[PDB]
Amino acid sequence: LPTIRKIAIIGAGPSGLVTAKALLAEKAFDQVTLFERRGSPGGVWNYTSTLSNKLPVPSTNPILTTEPIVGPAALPVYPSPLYRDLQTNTPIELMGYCDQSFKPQTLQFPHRHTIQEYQRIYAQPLLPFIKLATDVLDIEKKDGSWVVTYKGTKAGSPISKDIFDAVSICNGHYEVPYIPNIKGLDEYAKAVPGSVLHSSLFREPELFVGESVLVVGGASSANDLVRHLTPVAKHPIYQSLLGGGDIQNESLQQVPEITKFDPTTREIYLKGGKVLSNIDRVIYCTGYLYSVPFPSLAKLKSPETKLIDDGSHVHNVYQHIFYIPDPTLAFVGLALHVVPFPTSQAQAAFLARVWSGRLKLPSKEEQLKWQDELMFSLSGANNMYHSLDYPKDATYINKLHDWCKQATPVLEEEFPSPYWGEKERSIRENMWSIRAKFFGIE
Amino acid sequence: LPTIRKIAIIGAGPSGLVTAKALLAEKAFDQVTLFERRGSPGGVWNYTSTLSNKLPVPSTNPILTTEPIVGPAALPVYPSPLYRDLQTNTPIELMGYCDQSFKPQTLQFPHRHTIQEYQRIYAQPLLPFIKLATDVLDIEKKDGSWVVTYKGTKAGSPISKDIFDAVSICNGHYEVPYIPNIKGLDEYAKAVPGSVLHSSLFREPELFVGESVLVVGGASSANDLVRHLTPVAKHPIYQSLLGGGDIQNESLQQVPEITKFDPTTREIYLKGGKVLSNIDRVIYCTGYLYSVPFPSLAKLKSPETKLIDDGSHVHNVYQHIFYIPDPTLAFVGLALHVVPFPTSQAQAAFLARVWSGRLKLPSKEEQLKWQDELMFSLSGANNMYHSLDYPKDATYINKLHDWCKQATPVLEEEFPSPYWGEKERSIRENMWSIRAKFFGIE
Ligand SMILES: Cc1cc2nc3c(=O)[nH]c(=O)nc-3n(C[C@H](O)[C@H](O)[C@H](O)COP(=O)(O)OP(=O)(O)OC[C@H]3O[C@@H](n4cnc5c(N)ncnc54)[C@H](O)[C@@H]3O)c2cc1C
Ligand SMILES: Cc1cc2nc3c(=O)[nH]c(=O)nc-3n(C[C@H](O)[C@H](O)[C@H](O)COP(=O)(O)OP(=O)(O)OC[C@H]3O[C@@H](n4cnc5c(N)ncnc54)[C@H](O)[C@@H]3O)c2cc1C
Ligand SMILES: NC(=O)C1=CN([C@@H]2O[C@H](COP(=O)(O)OP(=O)(O)OC[C@H]3O[C@@H](n4cnc5c(N)ncnc54)[C@H](OP(=O)(O)O)[C@@H]3O)[C@@H](O)[C@H]2O)C=CC1
Ligand SMILES: NC(=O)C1=CN([C@@H]2O[C@H](COP(=O)(O)OP(=O)(O)OC[C@H]3O[C@@H](n4cnc5c(N)ncnc54)[C@H](OP(=O)(O)O)[C@@H]3O)[C@@H](O)[C@H]2O)C=CC1
Repeated sequence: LPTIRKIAIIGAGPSGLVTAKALLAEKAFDQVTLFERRGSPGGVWNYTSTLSNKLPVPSTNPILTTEPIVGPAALPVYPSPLYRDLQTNTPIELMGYCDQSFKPQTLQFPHRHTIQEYQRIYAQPLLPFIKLATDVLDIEKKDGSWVVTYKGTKAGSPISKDIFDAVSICNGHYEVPYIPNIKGLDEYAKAVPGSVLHSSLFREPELFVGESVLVVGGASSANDLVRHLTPVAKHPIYQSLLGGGDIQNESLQQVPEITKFDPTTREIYLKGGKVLSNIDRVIYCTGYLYSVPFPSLAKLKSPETKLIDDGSHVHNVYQHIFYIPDPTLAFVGLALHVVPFPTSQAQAAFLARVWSGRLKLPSKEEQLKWQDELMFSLSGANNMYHSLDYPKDATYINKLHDWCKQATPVLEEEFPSPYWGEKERSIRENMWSIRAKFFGIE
Repeated sequence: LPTIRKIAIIGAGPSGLVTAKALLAEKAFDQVTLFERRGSPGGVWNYTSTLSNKLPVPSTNPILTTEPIVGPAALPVYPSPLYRDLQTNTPIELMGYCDQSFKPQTLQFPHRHTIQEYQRIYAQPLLPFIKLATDVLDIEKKDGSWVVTYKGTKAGSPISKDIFDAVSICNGHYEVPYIPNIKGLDEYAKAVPGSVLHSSLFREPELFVGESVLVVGGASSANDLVRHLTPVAKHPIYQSLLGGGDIQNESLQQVPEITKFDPTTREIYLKGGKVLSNIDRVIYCTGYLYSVPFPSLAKLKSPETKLIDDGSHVHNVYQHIFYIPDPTLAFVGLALHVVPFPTSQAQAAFLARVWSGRLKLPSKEEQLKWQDELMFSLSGANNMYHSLDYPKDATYINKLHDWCKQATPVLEEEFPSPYWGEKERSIRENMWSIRAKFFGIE
């Protein structure tokens, strides 16, 4: 409904928060409301000693309902995947929003305390705009607007409904765990509670002292876990990569993917006949699934209207943002392999100028073309759909930055679009090396 | 056994940590070992979304065993009483150890994230000296040394024993809750789970939106809760003080102490015939009890040898530190109404120089005199035994600072003793006013 006045933002995490600030900066909307199931903003940067109560093993359904921990004495808690000693894998020179720097003397790859404090400070001015401890149940286009159904998170809260001209989903994509359905795993898991875990459950490494562990995966979660487990777990630590690996030392034994778990002998069979036994813990660091747990959106199955299928990505989103069929529905934060805060801010700035009419999206067919060209380049690798590994991310943000400058009319105060110059790009290109040197590794 | 070589430190919180650094700085001990049940150091500055599982109501037994939250997927968690939005009530100019300042741009009364990060940085170099996830079961003088019995915190850990020449208990005193045994309370509590809470269970204020609450107490926990509940709880918030209070506005109603809870009408009777009804939450902000949960120490009942009785304080500790009967047993962190970090450091510096022989304690009778004079001044108010409200704390720390200077011989590197000059004392005297202005209150 072009003239947009009332906007609903689903999620008060880093993406939702920056989206709110960008929208409010347009000085064109009458109502900007954020919905958050947690008692506080900041998304995953809400460290919780509390673990998810029921980890589905295996896990391939991207719809899976998130079950918070409830009690008569506390507000419902939604566990965050952050672990106790976590430090960022993104340097301070790049990871913050462009209009809020880190205090002087911050470590280049700070502890999560620093980022949680950063988010706390960022969210402060937006608290009166957020409906905290409120779980959005569903979203759907009814009549000429969007109807978002939500229920206060507390026991006994009534189910409510409100309508908006636009809805920005910033619900995050690191909540629903992804554990491949291997033959025998389920049984192997239910026979010994605690024998099979997912990275989202890791908190304190002292739990693994003396234990023989198998880390399954080969990305940041896997490599980080292997590192944190090295000084405590029984040597060597095993790591199952898809296509094996080369590292075969005393403390680390990279092996090929898993074929099946033998529940009786509790043996683990790896592609290539390789067999493992006496594994105390199997920790799945296999990532997550994208999720759109909203009935009216999840039922959409047709190629032209669907949003989610296998959870490898969110479909039909021009520039990973605007729902092609109806641009009054957008997403912020879907990007993979990026520096989160700056990337979501880049999208937010663009999103705001488009919903306030100060910018126009290309035609619908041209948007669909953009998608067709993307799918083609993916070569069937749909889980790479939202991946913007450098230099894609730098190009992407600078593209949005330049598009935003075209907005008219010019406002007295223009919400900033980040831009990565030669200096920034360089850091982003050697990011993992700069990180390795910081933690004295590799 | 005068020549002390092996020291055991119970607790790896702010007190235990500074005790360790002071001891190691004497370069006179062969072994300094810290025991900590939590998976990490920092004591209460380990924010836990997890609540204590079983809150005893009422609670007057200072022996009460602390039951951590266990699961097959995680290390046992010992809940900390810190709440989500907590900020310090001690200014940065005074609260840190004298040899570790806060980063520039830190708020005068920072969020707990800052303090948790501060403690993380402080504890780092001591990790190899700490036995993490290890619960000390008991402590006792057998033969010529102390035998500390401990059990790894994980399921299946074996009970172990080690002997030391000295033991420093830094187990903290804000764990065992204190809830007076009011008539009817127990029943009133068990009939409606969640109706009666203790400040140690407070985490997120959104749980109380729309609820009618009764805050019981009149110190920092009570005043802070009332403040945090004001913008969400049903107006007015009731506060039961011992002797009533004067504030009787729209949002706050101070009333006198409680006489009994009527389980049937669920009414609350306050001294003076005043009666309350329809109270959804009763939150006890009545403090904690001191605790020495070690069998061989708790059985000690005689006036000359006892350590704990009603939990109002720890008995027979010269200068609140050295166990008079046997100075090889000491305590750090017992002080009440002080700025914790500096005060424990002051004790630690003194403690180290005494256990390394570089300082001598006065005679046993003179120590007992010190105690007799203290008890006399208390006028039967035993829970004020360890209270060092300004100017007592300033005097105390400066006394220890000056005593420590007498140590001989002088070492190349002398672990520092904090000292509060005119400038520091002034801040400490107007501390609560400086705080009130900071949070724009009172
Ligand atoms: C273990 C781990 C480590 C990481 N380390 C880094 C790092 O070092 N650096 C970095 O830049 N990024 C890191 N990230 C990435 C992280 O995703 C981002 O920093 C940041 O959380 C981006 O958040 P968002 O708002 O998009 O998502 P989220 O932070 O996931 O926030 C989504 C929010 O929306 C809420 N929500 C969802 N659905 C609903 C609903 N239906 N109703 C109400 N509320 C809802 C959630 O409860 C949550 O608060 C890490 C992620 C993980 C999992
Ligand atoms: C809600 C709240 C707010 C506070 N706010 C402030 C503030 O703003 N500023 C300030 O200066 N102080 C504040 N304090 C005070 C706080 O006590 C100190 O900052 C600090 O925790 C001093 O700690 P410690 O080492 O003496 O005790 P603790 O921090 O309690 O640490 C004791 C440690 O020993 C461990 N332990 C105990 N018994 C055993 C055992 N048998 N075996 C193994 N491990 C054991 C514990 O698990 C714990 O880690 C606050 C306290 C509370 C409860
Ligand atoms: N220090 C920090 O701050 C940390 C940050 N993170 C962040 O958390 C987010 C999620 O990270 P992570 O959980 O690693 O997610 P990813 O999705 O990157 O990890 C999934 C990885 O597991 C691999 N995998 C999938 N199935 C198998 C299998 N059957 N056998 C072996 N490997 C398999 C994948 O292989 P393939 O590549 O072939 O698809 C991929 O490498 C990221 O943004 C990351 O940057 C995570 C940990 C720590
Ligand atoms: N913002 C922060 O950082 C916060 C810090 N804290 C810290 O936590 C520690 C513990 O604080 P807190 O829990 O307040 O502990 P305190 O022991 O100071 O509080 C106990 C208080 O409750 C009162 N009380 C006891 N029984 C009753 C009763 N039956 N009716 C009414 N009042 C009663 C006491 O009265 P009386 O004085 O007569 O004995 C006393 O004022 C402190 O070091 C404090 O500084 C706590 C909250 C917040």
